[PDB]
Amino acid sequence: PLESQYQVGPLLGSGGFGSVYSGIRVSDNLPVAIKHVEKDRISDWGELPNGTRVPMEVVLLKKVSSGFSGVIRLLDWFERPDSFVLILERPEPVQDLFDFITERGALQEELARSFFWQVLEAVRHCHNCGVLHRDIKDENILIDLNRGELKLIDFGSGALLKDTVYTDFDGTRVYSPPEWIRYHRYHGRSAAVWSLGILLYDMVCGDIPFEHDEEIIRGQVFFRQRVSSECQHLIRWCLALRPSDRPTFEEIQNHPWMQDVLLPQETAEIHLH
Ligand SMILES: CC(C)Oc1cccc(/C=C2\SC(=O)NC2=O)c1N1CCC[C@@H](N)C1
Repeated sequence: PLESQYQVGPLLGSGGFGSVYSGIRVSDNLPVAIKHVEKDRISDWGELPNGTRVPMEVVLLKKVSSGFSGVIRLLDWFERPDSFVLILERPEPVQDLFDFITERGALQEELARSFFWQVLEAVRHCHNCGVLHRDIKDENILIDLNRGELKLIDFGSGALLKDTVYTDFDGTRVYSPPEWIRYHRYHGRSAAVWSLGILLYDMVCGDIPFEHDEEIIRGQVFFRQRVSSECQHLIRWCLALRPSDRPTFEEIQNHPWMQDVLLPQETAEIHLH
């Protein structure tokens, strides 16, 4: 069963997402993460191509599953009487972006550009697979320290991507857009761009731009750190109050600040050495 196949290690973290343990797949010693999600805390349920009733998180993970290293890979899953157990990949050595920024402070723009570009490629992969993450933030990004490769994780607040309005949200409030705060309505892509603006500001300033609902609604962006004019322009564009004024993923990737990105290996050599 699950217990024989995996050697359970220390608790890595717990919160809204459930409880996550470090682990090792007994067969080939592969490092894994073991995520426990309780059934009574699962609001969104879905169906696999075979028809089994599983949490939406499992449906979304299977849709994004591929060799592309920018998004976490679900290795296996198990149903228990009161919970679901997810076996996910675990890079080693690794650090999440929240811990990285906490430890190092505001990131050099060259590093932020490499990290932000990789997040953009990971989000485009989710969207191409028909998945909306809905919780893009530093805590949901892993840094593979040896490779300089980032991984988007935690599809627990996600949904199938649609072109109609979303009226439900259970991601991070401080990353949520002003249309959600004011109207309890948002469209997938433009809400994702807002959260990307919050994330980019967080990378280059070392903290998020808004704390309160009033601040999000006003959308006045103040730079507390020295940030280049092109980077400030890109951030302010992603953080446009009107969702239709926000750039598309293509416009973000074609922005002058996004040019000449380092390769992940060059990023590891210069900044993660
Ligand atoms: C030890 C490294 C830094 O952390 C991890 C490595 C591999 C997986 C996970 C977690 C995953 S994967 C997924 O889809 N959902 C998850 O909850 C993980 N987390 C531990 C709890 C805190 C979190 N921010 C990072």
